[PDB]
Amino acid sequence: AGDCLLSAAFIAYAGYFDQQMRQNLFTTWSHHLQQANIQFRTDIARTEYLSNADERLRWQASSLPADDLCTENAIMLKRFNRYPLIIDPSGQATEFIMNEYKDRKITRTSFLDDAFRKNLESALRFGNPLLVQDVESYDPVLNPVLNREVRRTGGRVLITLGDQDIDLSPSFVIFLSTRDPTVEFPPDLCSRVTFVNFTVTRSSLQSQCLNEVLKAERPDVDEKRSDLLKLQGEFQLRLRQLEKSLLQALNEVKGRILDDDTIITTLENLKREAAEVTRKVEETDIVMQEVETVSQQYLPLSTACSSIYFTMESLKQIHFLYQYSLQFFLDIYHNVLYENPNLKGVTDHTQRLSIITKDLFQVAFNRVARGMLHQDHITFAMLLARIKLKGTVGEPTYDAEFQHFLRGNEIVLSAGSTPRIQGLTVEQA
Amino acid sequence: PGRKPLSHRFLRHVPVVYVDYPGPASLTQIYGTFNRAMLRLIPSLRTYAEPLTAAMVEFYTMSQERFTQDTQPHYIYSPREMTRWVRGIFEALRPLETLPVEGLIRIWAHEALRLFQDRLVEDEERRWTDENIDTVALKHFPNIDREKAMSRPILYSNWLSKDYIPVDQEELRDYVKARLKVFYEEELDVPLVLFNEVLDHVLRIDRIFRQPQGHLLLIGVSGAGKTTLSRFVAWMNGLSVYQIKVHRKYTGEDFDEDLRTVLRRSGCKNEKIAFIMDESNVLDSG
Amino acid sequence: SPALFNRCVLNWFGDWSTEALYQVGKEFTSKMDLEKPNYIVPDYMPVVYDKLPQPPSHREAIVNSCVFVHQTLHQANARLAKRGGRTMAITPRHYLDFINHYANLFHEKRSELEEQQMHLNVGLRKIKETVDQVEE
Ligand SMILES: Nc1ncnc2c1ncn2[C@@H]1O[C@H](COP(=O)(O)OP(=O)(O)O)[C@@H](O)[C@H]1O
Repeated sequence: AGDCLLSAAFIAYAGYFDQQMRQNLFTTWSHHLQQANIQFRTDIARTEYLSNADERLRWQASSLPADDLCTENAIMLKRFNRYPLIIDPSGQATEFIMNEYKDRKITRTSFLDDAFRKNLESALRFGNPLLVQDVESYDPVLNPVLNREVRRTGGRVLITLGDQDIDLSPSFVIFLSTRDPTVEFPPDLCSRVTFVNFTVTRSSLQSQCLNEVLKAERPDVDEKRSDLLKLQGEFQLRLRQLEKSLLQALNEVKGRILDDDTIITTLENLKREAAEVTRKVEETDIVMQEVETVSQQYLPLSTACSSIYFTMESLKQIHFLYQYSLQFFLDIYHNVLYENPNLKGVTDHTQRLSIITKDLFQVAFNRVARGMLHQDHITFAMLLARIKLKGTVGEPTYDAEFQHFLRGNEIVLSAGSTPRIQGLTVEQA
Repeated sequence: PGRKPLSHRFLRHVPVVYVDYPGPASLTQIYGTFNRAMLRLIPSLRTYAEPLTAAMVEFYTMSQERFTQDTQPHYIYSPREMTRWVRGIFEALRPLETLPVEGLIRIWAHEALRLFQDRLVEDEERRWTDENIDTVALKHFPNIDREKAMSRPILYSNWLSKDYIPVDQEELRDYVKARLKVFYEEELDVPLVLFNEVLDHVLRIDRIFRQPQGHLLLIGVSGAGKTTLSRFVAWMNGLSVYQIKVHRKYTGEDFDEDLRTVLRRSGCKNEKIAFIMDESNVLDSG
Repeated sequence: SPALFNRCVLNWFGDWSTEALYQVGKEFTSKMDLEKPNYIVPDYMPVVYDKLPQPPSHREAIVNSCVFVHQTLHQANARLAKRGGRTMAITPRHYLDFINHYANLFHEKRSELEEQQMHLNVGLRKIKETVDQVEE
């Protein structure tokens, strides 16, 4: 009951919120169920509880990125009551949702075109999925299908659109999709949709960078964490499947002693597999502690990555020419992780981390400054200096000094400005 | 809002005067005339006509002193509230006969709650209004014994018995649970659970539907259940529901046409109409 | 519009109160099996002030948790609007969808667990039969 409640609250409420807000919401809910002694499985992961491996692989083959945020959102689109409203700065989500619904001939349209009604009821008749973009200029005759009103008369479901009456065909789903992250929907439309947010933020990008580091630098930590995720659902399903194979083989053989060798090999393999699972279970929390330690070791680098990238996007404020995309930073990051001459023969993990951090700063500055005005080079250098200062340990934050340096020089202290010594001038004084 | 100043070239010809809300003496005279006309149905309460008006005028007065448009935009008061008050009491007294003053003030307080108390937002204002109703009733009528104002339920419904009588809260809860049962069976398969304030608002909607009044305005968050309760109460009282399905290329002449359709279907044919529409149906000020 | 707000009778139908939310939680979760005799009664967690029993049971504790999570989303939107903004309002329809998801997923997971347990029992009985066979 507890884990089911947590998962339902996540898939029904925790939409439109970035990863940190969803995680805080889940933590608050789990803390309350701990206060209520409601037995929910500890440290549960919603990515694979609501979905076994098969559809994860299908989504990956359906042009979906491997982010935890995108995985949870694919969960939300998979299991929904109110028709989703996809929010995505990029086109990854729309491509994924079309590739997922190719067999059932999903169609493309938008609110702006004059043919939206026509293919709307055309998809309503044959049960065709319908994706529609540009939700900003919302269309009111979409209301009675969002409310899912059903006028079932005479042993058959009906629906009303305008002055028309239409037969509501089963297996019909509509996916609303938008392009602009910063839009304010009205509450009437907000209530009828399950918001799915694909906007990348500091939290999401931090998660991607940390996962990529764990995959690249320490594949053993990555495999251990992956085994932890599969431990809850995937290993048990494999175990049940191969048990069913054992039962089928026993039935076909009928328990002959002559075939006892082939069956005993299977049962010994079974016992070994079970011993492996139990060993993972008995060593679970050690693995959790080790993964936590490694994640804390590599935590500042991911924060630096997110800060650098969001600094790159903020660079458009200085000049219209400093437009940078997430793909640019991802390419920078891939080049730093893999194509690094400085990691040709380095083996110490802490040394590798330090070299990656330093080379990431160097390469990011070098690529950005190559297409940036010379008068602006020192500004971005100072920005990266601030990022390292926030990321470095053993140093004070220097918040007051930097605040003065930045904006504290515009404060009202003109009173009592003594001329002092002849060297000091009025503005100097 | 939506009002534009007149051109000085045209204002020069036209004189204008400010007709403010009628003063306490004028309201007292007008609604005392209405009361004296009203209570001639039951001669047993003719002598309690002037004080009845005085109490309504006073209640209106301190309802206008507070609850300004600064507090809430919907916090507006006009003699329209008083005429609806008089009309509601008359509609309730229409079947009632040989009614003592007990019922007179009981329906007076019920209408006071249904006009100056359900439009409120916070609990403190609601309890202030209830306290003022009790205090005014005691002030103008202190010979009446205290069995009418301390009645906390103070709810009416024509559904039980045959005419408009005070009813018991649980005796009405069971009845409306049975009716809502039969309801969800006929249309709206989605189950509806009956809690306290939903019972309150279904009673208020029924009360507003029964009278020869024109409109019900429902204020609240989306998805809370205004439309479903309006449809359900219209189902009880046999009011047909006409919903307008607007769209992007919807135009004003369509609103004119379905408006005149509603008027003909309500006036030419005696069947009653509960015409329901929302903000999404409104696009322009026309 | 003051003219329209004055010309009719105005009724404030606000968002569902805590008692309303709690009653909806009970009535929409009645059909599921949430009876846990061995539920050790905890203390605190005031969310709804009228708990039907002073010691809550499993069903009532879980419905209390549902109304708590709805209140938690309300508080999260209030906080997010306070710091910056960019918040979409939550309506009781969200609560209805939450309860519907909880019910459907609870039935699905319970049913799959019963199916696995029944397959386990069938396997046990069949293996007992084949043990008898090899003994013979
Ligand atoms: N008292 C109630 N109990 C259960 N469900 C309700 C209740 N009131 C409203 N609903 C739900 O609200 C939905 C319709 O809401 P609606 O009346 O359209 O809200 P709004 O008036 O804000 O548009 C229905 O599906 C219904 O299940």
